[PDB]
Amino acid sequence: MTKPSLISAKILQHINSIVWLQSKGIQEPLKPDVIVNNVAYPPNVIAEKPVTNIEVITNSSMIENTGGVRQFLCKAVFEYTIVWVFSREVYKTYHQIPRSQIQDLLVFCQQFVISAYQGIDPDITNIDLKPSQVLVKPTEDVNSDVSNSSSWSVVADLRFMIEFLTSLDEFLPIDFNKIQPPTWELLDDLDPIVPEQPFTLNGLIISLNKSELPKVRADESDTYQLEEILYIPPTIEDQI
Amino acid sequence: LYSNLINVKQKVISIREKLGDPRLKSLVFEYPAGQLFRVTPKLKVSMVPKNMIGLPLDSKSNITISADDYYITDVSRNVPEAAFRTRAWLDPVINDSGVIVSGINCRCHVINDKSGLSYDLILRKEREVRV
Repeated sequence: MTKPSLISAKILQHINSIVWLQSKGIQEPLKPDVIVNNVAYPPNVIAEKPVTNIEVITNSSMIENTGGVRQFLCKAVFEYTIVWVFSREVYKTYHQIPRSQIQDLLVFCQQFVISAYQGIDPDITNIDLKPSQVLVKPTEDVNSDVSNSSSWSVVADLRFMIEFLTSLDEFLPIDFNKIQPPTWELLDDLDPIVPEQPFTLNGLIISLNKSELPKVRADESDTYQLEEILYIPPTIEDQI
Repeated sequence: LYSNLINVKQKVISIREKLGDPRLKSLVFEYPAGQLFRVTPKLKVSMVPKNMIGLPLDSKSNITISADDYYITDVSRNVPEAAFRTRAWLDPVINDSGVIVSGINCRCHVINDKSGLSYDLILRKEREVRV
């Protein structure tokens, strides 16, 4: 269904049991190493990137015409960036930083997000992985030790290509509450085109014709006689 | 001597605050781990204009930002050097407690230390600020 519920489930699966995310924001942390259980751990942040490549193809075999409202299959790329900052005070050389454990944590998150098909949204039809990039670039302006040497920053991206089912009926003015008012005015004094409304069958009228002897024709009015006009629920009489 | 020179420089610069100019901004640092270090003079600072750049977190991404920096000219050498490795705040407010609520978050981007009796530094604003 809707991408905000899906993205909330995606970040929940991300931080579920794999990555510990101390803060969420676009900024390398300048906090000291975090002390928990008398053990020091590096600062980290997560940047949730805006959803891109939002495309609706209507051209997949996994779209069922249920006959109520037209369904769609939507493709999206959901991009998350996790950054860990390793201070140079404790990590003197590049090779002693725990890059291996970061890669292990990254592959574990990839496996957990891929396996959780039924746990992210029921309407997910495909989840695929783009090749992840791991960078050991320096921090933005974060210095640790004497001489003002830049701290080690380990940056890992996760880009999930995900295909899921949607319908028109899933979107309501409640999810647009802080961006768009319901029932606004048209920008050029035009009328809004109202979509179709689900039609309810609250009466049926049948008018049958008794055709002439050779065969039914149904075009000329003298070749058939009106027999009766039938209202399938008797209560439709005198109502419409 | 260079020892009393920095202190006399602080005393003579303390005249600038007695004159009301709007370029004066209060700078604080967090040099010790948990509490704050405040520069003594309410020194002046200029603003270098903004530039539109990619994200420093990931350069080749859709997210872009504007790098905003401040140019602090007359700052004494009496401040600890290691203070410059910690985040700085321009115009901060201190409550009844030892914490700060509001202020402008900045990090030392580039150090100019050519003069032997004062530092001069440019400090870049954080991408997310309080006020």
